[PDB]
Amino acid sequence: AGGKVTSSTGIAPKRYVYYPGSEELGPDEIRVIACGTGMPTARRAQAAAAWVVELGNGDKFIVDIGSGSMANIQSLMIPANYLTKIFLTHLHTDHWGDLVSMWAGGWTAGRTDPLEVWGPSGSREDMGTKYAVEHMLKAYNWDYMTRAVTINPRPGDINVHEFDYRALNEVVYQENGVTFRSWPCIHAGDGPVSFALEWNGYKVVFGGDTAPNIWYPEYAKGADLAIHECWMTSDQMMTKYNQPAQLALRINLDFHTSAQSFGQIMNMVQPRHAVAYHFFNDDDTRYDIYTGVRENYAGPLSMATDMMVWNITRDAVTERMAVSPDHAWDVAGPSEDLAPDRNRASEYTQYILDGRLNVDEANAHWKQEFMG
Amino acid sequence: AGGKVTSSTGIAPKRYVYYPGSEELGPDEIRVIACGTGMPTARRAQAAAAWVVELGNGDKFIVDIGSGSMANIQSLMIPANYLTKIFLTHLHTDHWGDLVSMWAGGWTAGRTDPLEVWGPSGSREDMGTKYAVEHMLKAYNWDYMTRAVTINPRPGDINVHEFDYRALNEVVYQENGVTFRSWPCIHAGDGPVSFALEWNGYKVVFGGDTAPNIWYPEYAKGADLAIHECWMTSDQMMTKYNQPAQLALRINLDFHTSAQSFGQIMNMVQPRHAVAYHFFNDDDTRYDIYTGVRENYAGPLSMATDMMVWNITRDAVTERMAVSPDHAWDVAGPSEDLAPDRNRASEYTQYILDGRLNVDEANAHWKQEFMG
Amino acid sequence: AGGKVTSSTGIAPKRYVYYPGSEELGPDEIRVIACGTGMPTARRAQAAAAWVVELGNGDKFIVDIGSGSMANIQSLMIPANYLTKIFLTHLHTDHWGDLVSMWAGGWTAGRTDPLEVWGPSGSREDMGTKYAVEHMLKAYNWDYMTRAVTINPRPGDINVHEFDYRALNEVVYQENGVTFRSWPCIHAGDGPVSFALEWNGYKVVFGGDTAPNIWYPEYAKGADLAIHECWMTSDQMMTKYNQPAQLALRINLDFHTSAQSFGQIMNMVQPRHAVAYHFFNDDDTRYDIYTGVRENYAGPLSMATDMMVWNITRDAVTERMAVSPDHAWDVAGPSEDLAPDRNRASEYTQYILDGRLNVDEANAHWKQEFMG
Amino acid sequence: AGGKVTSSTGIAPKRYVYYPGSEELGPDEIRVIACGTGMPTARRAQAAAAWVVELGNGDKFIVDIGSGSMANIQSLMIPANYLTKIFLTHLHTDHWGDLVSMWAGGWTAGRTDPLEVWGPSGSREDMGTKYAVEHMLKAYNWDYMTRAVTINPRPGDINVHEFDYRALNEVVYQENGVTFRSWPCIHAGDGPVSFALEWNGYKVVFGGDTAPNIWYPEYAKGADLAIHECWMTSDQMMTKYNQPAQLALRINLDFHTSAQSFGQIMNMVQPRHAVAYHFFNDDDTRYDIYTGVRENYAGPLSMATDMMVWNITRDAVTERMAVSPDHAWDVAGPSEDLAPDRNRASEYTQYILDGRLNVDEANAHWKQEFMG
Ligand SMILES: [Zn+2]
Ligand SMILES: [Zn+2]
Ligand SMILES: [Zn+2]
Ligand SMILES: [Zn+2]
Ligand SMILES: [Zn+2]
Ligand SMILES: [Zn+2]
Ligand SMILES: [Zn+2]
Ligand SMILES: [Zn+2]
Repeated sequence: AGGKVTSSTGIAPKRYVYYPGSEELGPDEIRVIACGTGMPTARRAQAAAAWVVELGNGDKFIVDIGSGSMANIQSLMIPANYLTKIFLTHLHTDHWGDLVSMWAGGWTAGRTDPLEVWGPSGSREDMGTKYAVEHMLKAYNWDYMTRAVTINPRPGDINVHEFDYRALNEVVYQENGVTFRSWPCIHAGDGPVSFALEWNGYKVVFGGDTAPNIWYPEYAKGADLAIHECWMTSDQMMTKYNQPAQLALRINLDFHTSAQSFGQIMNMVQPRHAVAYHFFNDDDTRYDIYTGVRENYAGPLSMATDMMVWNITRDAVTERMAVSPDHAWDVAGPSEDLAPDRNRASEYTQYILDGRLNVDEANAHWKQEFMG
Repeated sequence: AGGKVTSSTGIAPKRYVYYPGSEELGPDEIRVIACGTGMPTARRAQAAAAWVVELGNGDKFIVDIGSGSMANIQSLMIPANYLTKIFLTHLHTDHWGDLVSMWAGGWTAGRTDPLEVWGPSGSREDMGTKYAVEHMLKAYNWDYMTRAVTINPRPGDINVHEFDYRALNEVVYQENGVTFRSWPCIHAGDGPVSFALEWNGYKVVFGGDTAPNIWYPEYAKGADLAIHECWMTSDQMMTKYNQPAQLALRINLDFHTSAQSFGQIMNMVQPRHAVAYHFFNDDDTRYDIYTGVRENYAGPLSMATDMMVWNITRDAVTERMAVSPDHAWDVAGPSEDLAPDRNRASEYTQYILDGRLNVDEANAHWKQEFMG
Repeated sequence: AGGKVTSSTGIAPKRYVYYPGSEELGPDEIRVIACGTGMPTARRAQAAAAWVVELGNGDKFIVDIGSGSMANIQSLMIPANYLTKIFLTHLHTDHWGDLVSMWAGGWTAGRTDPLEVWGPSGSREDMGTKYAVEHMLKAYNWDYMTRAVTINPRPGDINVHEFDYRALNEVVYQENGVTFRSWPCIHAGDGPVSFALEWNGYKVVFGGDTAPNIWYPEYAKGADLAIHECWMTSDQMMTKYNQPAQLALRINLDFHTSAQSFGQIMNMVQPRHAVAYHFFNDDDTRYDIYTGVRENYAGPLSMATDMMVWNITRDAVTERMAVSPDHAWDVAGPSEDLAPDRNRASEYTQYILDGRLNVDEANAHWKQEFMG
Repeated sequence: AGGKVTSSTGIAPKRYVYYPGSEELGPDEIRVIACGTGMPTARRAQAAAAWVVELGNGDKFIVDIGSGSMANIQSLMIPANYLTKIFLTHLHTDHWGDLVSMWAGGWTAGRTDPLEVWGPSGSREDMGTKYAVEHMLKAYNWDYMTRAVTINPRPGDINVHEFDYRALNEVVYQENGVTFRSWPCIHAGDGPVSFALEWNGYKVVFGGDTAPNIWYPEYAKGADLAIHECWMTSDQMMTKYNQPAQLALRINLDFHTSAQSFGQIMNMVQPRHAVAYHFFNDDDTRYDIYTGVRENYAGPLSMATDMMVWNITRDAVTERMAVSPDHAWDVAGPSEDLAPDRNRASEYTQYILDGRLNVDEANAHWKQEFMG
């Protein structure tokens, strides 16, 4: 498997696994990493929905950042300054729960710029992305204020770009040769969208969540990589959640995209490569889902799980697994020492600072060796 | 290792690892599980701070619920309706980041009662837990409002019990023979606290985060199990965070509790068993932290990592690892049907319902087979 | 998932994963665990072929014990004295490589009876199981003779029960109402067999390795659980091994059982449950293998991987995953202390015993403390 | 942690983990990977003893190849033809049990040259390495003869270089500017040795197994990397194996090298870096073993577990963890395939070949697609 090894002390070429941080990205290349593929029910094997897109022109994007996904993002060895642009398909916790963790961790770990967040509006102000992030920053005000005591607050801001969720395939970002368009999803209530990323002859579609709709098959047509929700079977709903049959059947027809519907949809789209996600990917669930899909779609398919990676180039769309460090660490970026705002008042009161314990004797031994 | 097997077809007794869901809790026993032991930097091997406490009277509490920790809590096979009470030591993201995932996950998992959260005030209103949780719920208003259309909203409520952070070892909870007391910490800014849980002659101490203070040594004294922050060494601050020598030194003295400070503290406390946490627990980090602690403390010690478990009985405090499913699922509890509230408006507009794709043909096959 | 929980302090019933050592085996129940499902190419995800069968009457058997598999066998928390009976399908390293690990490990771990091995003859004496194990014992004579100085040697014996590979579904083992039968396979050269285990109205078939043959579909018929070789695709041979097309084609026709052949076979057998094994079970291999089977077989199917388990009862054959300790330990059983032999010459010469370094000083401190 | 990233599309330099196959080895550099660190008791966390050594001149050696270690060796993406030279410290199953898996899997992984094995004599012919390997090859006669019909059998050979176990520090290998020296161990019976590898001004010492001896501290002096056995504490012997105190005490004096003896030895040796191995490296064992080493030795130390890696340079010896694929595959080398000799007997009878099942129909469909 992998490229032929030509040499005893050299590097193995075209490796059968993707080791994050080991492979340069070609100027006509895209890398997409599934940093979460699961559900609002949490699990070590699957973080909630998250995707990292890396373009050969050096731009990077996170599309969705659900609960748990930061552990996988952080295993990528990408500096925090290269991941400042996040697109949200919808405001479910399994699609933006870890925004706070990228916000606070990336700032404790030297992001110098503010985060930038694109997400949809709702039917009214309290149902949209601008309200959502504004209240998230208030929810975390203690964190924000205490950390801004010692770190310039500028990376602590979130610049929100809200767009009309009703818009049919309209441009929502246009920068440095890169476009995103959105269209609507049919999912729990008005607001949710899917995205298409256009750059340099490629199209990458992030379906978010939806029941099957008329918009996706139209605006996703001919994508290099087409991502779409694909649900657990009605039999699995009966077995895993003890649903009675009526309600089990309806989940796969009214509320979600069935495996058989996902097949219908990607048959219409004819992408280079289709990606099914948002099911629990276990030894007793996956096979009936892949069969549901094969009933109607025959093209190349990935059955997504965490740390699956796609390399998009002119000749091929290639699926591999990323082999990344469980014991992850922050990895430094180029950026320069950004200064705290020393007008910032302390958030301690003297009542608390009065309780400091004297540990001089306990610490003298290691201090003296370390200062030596 | 473990209890001796007595029969071919029987159960292996006193198993050398804890398999969650497989062991009865006796009436004079406590089980504590580390569901997060790490940092604001995410990694698959260590979720951020979270502790599950189970008492032999049937009460269960969560103390802290940091980013990523829900994946570990969910692997315990405890119905979400048994984990409704949550204690927060402070409002850093690595201590309450997964409250949202508990709130949303727990409600798709059929929690039927509101969450109940105890945490500290701050030095003004927008720095305490009541303000934080109230704005967390607004931040997720789309999630809340769309979910309540389909699921009775009573479980989607959060009753916050905000207590005075300034109070010195006061009761913040007292029910069914169980007491929680709080005292302050010194950490980033006013608000953070440590807890002591008292029940049936046991005392369990959850230190949260702090620089060394005069209160913990006094109010944790004699604990069966005492947990306290234990920082990565100043050499590791240089190696890993390429810090200059000066700021590397000050981290372990001013901002955080060094391993040597932790040993001094636990030497003052004389617990049956001390627990060091909140450091990256790796092959090249753990041993110098251990050595620092042993400079000043000789008693029983656990170097925390995720899914470590302590069983506290009259005769012993035992450390084990928990071996739990990575492919976790919600497990059902005994509660029942909440009679959904009819008085909730749909959050769809006709404009979005009009987009539904006809998928009758694609689904007819599985659909007619299933309806057997 | 799993049984409904009834009690805060109780055990979760009918758990959705199998924790080895945690479940009582009923009198009319069988448990089968895949302790290896892989190839002669090694890999942490998949040990080479091995199966553990546990019967409700207390009897346990290993069928195949390939390289790597003892790590999975050891995770089951089953005392060494309960696993003294081993059946080999054939004499490839990936089917008996860890026999020597069981022999040596289970003797240093208080096995007190000799191992018992059943395996096939070959066309001549040096091509059968008796010859193979006789020479395995000679290969490890240093390990044998040195161990026998300090441990009673009786359990270091291996009693081989060689049976006629040519026989057509004839008994090779009969004891305590348990029968094994053998029939031939077509695999590299004369010798390899498949087994059926009969007990208490159950039939479990262990296919071993073969190209498709007329015997398996006839003699496996109606099995409760039927295991058979199922090969990676001819396309996968070109991608993964760089086979030129024509050789890749013959591999799934002449030498191995194709996924499509596997499905024909199981269509003829009509087992209550089929098991495909002995392919690399990866995110980019498994789905086309499963499609292959489903071209011709529609019944219950497991795509085996390591630590998969089947529970066989009158009502159901259930597939689960086993969640087992990675940091495994031997667990003691109810045997009795066996007496060493003093008619045993030391394997040391004075030349070596004279090399001992005095270490009394370095060991003084711990030594004094331990003796109180 | 690790080196500073300088571009979005480029390669993370001096990575904090070692990804096998991702890094150039320099002309004055050595890489050592622990491919097994455990015991005769099997465990997924720890294969039995094995070491891979990659020299900057491009030579590679395996020192010990214990049960289970080939899963770790195969994760290094090194062509089988580069790993033909194997040194054994002694003939316990946990130091050479996976030789048969290197012999058989390596040969089908592509090795074209014989294996070459160096190991000690014993006190008589039947206690030596030559006898051991000649009888291992007879044990796998069925595998060898059946495989050799389909191949040139040249790679199936194993040439043994047996050397006297009694020799003090004498050359047993001297080739291409690499030297190995052996000297004796005190372990179970006459015969075990330790090795030193010298190349290009560096020295690496593989202790194997021993009770403490006068030869290791003399001939290992000044090593860049010194590896020695270091046993679990006597309290751990009582807790984990239920040894009575007296027997537990002696295990760490008479039979094995205690943690404290290990520290004295490494104190005497003064290596650039010491490695302790051959203990169960668990959350509840490793801290008491480390402390034992630290009573007597305070130089750089590694507490081995599996897939620990050392890079040796002039200016440093860096410990890292390797992050390698669990779903490993063979990787092809330059070595080109050879001409057989149309002259070996088939091992099939027509009795067996007449049992082939006609699967033409079930396979015709995929067969057609493939023949494009
Ligand atoms: Zn959603
Ligand atoms: Zn979702
Ligand atoms: Zn904090
Ligand atoms: Zn914290
Ligand atoms: Zn075979
Ligand atoms: Zn095989
Ligand atoms: Zn040994
Ligand atoms: Zn050994």
